[PDB]
Amino acid sequence: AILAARIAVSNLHKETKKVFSDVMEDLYNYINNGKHSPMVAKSTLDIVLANKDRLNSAIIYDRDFSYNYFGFKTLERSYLLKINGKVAERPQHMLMRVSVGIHKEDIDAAIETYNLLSERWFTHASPTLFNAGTNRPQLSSCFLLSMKDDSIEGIYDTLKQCALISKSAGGIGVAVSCIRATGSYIASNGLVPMLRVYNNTARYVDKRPGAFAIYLEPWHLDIFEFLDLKKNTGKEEQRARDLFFALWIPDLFMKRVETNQDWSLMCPNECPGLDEVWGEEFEKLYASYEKQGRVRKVVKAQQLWYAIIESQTETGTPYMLYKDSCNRKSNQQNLGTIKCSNLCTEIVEYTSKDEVAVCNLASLALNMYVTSEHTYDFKKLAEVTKVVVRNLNKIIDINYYPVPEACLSNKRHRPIGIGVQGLADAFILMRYPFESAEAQLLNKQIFETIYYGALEASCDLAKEQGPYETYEGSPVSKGILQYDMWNVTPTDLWDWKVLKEKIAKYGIRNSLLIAPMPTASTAQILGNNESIEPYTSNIIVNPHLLKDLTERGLWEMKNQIIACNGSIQSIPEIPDDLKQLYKTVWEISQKTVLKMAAERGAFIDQSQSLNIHIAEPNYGKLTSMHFYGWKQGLKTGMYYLRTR
Ligand SMILES: C[C@H](c1cccc2c1CCC2)[C@H](NS(=O)(=O)c1ccc(Cl)cc1C(N)=O)c1n[nH]c(=O)o1
Ligand SMILES: Cc1cn([C@H]2C[C@H](O)[C@@H](COP(=O)(O)OP(=O)(O)OP(=O)(O)O)O2)c(=O)[nH]c1=O
Ligand SMILES: [Mg+2]
Repeated sequence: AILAARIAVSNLHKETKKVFSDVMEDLYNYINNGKHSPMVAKSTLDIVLANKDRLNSAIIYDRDFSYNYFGFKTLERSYLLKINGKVAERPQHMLMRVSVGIHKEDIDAAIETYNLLSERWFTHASPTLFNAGTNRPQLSSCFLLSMKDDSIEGIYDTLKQCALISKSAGGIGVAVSCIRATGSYIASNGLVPMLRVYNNTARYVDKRPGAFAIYLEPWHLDIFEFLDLKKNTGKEEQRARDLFFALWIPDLFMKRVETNQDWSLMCPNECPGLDEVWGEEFEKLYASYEKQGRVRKVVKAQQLWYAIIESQTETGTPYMLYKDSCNRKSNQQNLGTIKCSNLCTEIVEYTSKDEVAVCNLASLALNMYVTSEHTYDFKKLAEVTKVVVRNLNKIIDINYYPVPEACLSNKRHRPIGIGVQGLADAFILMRYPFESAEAQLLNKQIFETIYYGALEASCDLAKEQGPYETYEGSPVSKGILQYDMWNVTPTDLWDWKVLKEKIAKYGIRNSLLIAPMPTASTAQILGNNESIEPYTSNIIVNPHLLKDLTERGLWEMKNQIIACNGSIQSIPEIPDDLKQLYKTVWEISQKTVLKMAAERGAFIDQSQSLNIHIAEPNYGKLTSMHFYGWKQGLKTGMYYLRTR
């Protein structure tokens, strides 16, 4: 497979022009019909030709050879622009296009970005990679919204918003608690038939079928029916299988589950405003409605708990979000109550009828900052973060917004989401088992570093461009950073005092900064394990384990690993230090996974797309897992449940 990739990359170089500007000209002048349909933007081309000598000479075509086989084949499929079904763009062409698309006339910045991207220190999000240096550059990854109104008018205005966004390659998170339930007066069919409309809309507007995550609060009267919608067994009229499901969960629910108290299901039209308040304020409003008997049904909290867990055991959903933790520990709390997260559970941004929140995303490749000394290069990590911040910050200003509420929101608050990939690789390269105390300090210190670098850059930008419009009155404005909100003290690695002085002086440019996304595609391209996830299995054979065994002349063996679905724990010849290092996710404590998410979480001002891998799950296991996560203060307690 090593040789296979070289052949493939070579073949592509043979079948492509070498000069970057020639490929940019071909792409612009592209003609179908016989209509001039440019595959790149006029502005970008005008700039590329104006700086063609420096831009064409900046590019290092040997870097195309760094891509592994499957990563390279992913690129050809989706990321390299095609003329007439044939690839015109080399990967380096695409990165420079991306680089110039973001940085425009600033050639020094564009080449700085080019070099960082082609050496794979970090990557931008797929939509950026697709559309940067193009007409209608939709570079932002996903979106969040609230139902406009509890009316056919608002419901259908929101459906159109979703259709327009989904057509322009956006994933969606949708808050739907404010919509009235089944059997309810109109001066109502309720939620399930409304969601069927959204479901068919996702199918209709792709090619990848539209990706809509539906967020419901567990007090909603339709909650039990919500939980059935993803089940592969039922009547077509009672189901919606192309949608994705999330619960937006108050502390009060979990408290009453824990104490085996009653739980009241309410109609939002009768019991308004529950999604516009959080914590104590919610608990007062909710209690007060119970005491007014504005309550459509009463169940044991534990009966709803069981149905939540039944649902997850069957489908792996719903996603578990902790509303109160999300709102309490958000720099956006000055804007009002946050009603949902997004498609991937990592983004925690404010929505209103006027505002559709946007996810501007990138990921740092944590593998790259380990030295041959087996030391982590935190300084370099922070330097690259600063660049990504400047890049994402520019993306807000150049992005083509599919609805104007997305534009108003992103410009008002300027949130970004910087993530990571290769966490499990960085541990392996430092010789630290994922669960080890050593991995645990490094986990902490990586995200401390990321958050520090991010803030510094965002502060530098605020010095230059002034603070974001809603900055005054946010927790950061009063000297409160994310770790403060968790009552955590950082390690001695970075000087926060110095940073907090700069922030107090100048402000910051971005309301939020950090959000570890799934990195499902880009991780594969770059040859790293996905996001913050443990090593999923040891089989191609894993390149670090392969290398380690080869070096010890312990490389039959590919076949025994296949025999055990990727474990090397049974195999007797492999020494115990390597076994610890290459435990698969199924041999790794999820309690420790959750603890590590919480520990990082103190330096994550958004949230994390945290999957949970339980091999043989049952009711108690999932109950323990959820309550542990919730009690740790996690914003996202679970993205997908994954099982063996
Ligand atoms: C469900 C349970 C669990 C998860 C999260 C929090 C808590 C628990 C039990 C107490 C609190 C979880 N059990 S488990 O998932 O079945 C499991 C146990 C040990 C190992 Cl090595 C692997 C696995 C696995 N991935 O499949 C767990 N992680 N750590 C632990 O002690 O139990
Ligand atoms: C008209 C109609 C509304 N609905 C739902 C959508 C909304 O959740 C809710 C309200 O729809 P509306 O369009 O607001 O109906 P309305 O204006 O008559 O009601 P009110 O004066 O009480 O506001 O009812 C249906 O499910 N089926 C229907 O045929
Ligand atoms: Mg109405």
